[PDB]
Amino acid sequence: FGMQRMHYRNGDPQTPFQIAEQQIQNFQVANWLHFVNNNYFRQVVIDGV
Amino acid sequence: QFDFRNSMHMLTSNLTFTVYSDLLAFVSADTVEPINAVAFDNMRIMNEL
Repeated sequence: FGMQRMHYRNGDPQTPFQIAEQQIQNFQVANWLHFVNNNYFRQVVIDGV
Repeated sequence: QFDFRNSMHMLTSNLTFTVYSDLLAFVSADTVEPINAVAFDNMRIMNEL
């Protein structure tokens, strides 16, 4: 999209993908980045394991 | 004319004192960790992590 390139300092609690999600405007790319950001595992107890 | 009773004097001085030169050799300095260097604004100098 030709926007100014980001300078993500090495050590901020935020992630580059989070900043990109907070920055860009287009729909599908932002949705995909948002999906890849917070996609965490789920703890499930099955059969005692 | 010369009179001995007049030329006599009690010069004043200091007892003893060690004169010091090249003083800064008595202080040593340690570099901070190069990564954790802070320049002027409470922030790291370089950030390209």
